Amino acid sequence: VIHVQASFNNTIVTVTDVRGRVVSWASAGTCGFRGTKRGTPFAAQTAAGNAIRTVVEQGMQRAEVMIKGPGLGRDAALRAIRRSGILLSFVRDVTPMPHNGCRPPKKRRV
RNA sequence: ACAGGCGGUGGAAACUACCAAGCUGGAGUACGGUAGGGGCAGAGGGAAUUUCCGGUGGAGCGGUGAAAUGCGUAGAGAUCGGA
Ligand SMILES: [Mg+2]
Repeated sequence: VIHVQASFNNTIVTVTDVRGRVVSWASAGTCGFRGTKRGTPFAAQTAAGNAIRTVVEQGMQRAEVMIKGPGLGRDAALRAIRRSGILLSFVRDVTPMPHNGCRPPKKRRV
């Protein structure tokens, strides 16, 4: 399984088995980016490549991607995962869905 | 003098009012149907978030017009499971 978390400030990529035990991970920050460059779609490509490249070597051709949240790199990360030597079954997005649960913050003025 | 005010007196009875009977168009009751987050009170339900418990794993996470404070190898964030 390949959990990916998209956002405007960073994109995280954690790999794990079906049982939920991580084997490796890497984000835009670990790759070398910092600040606003992390949220760019290009950083998601390079961040996804470094995390999955070690996994393709250790067998496990099967994979499932779990997208979580918005961002510019969520679509670019698919090109990184697709541009690889692995198949995949699910392309589902495990996003939260609050039914008017809590109070969000106030709107920004600037 | 007119106009106007007060009081008395004899007449007219539409209108306002009074008195005696009538009607139902306004209003209301009894019925028979009907929609709705009307209100009060008591039970039931799920996600989401937060904290704690552990497992996995190892360096960033998070934030900004840019940055830092801050959280983190005393194991964060992420990822399954549970209260
Ligand atoms: Mg008369």
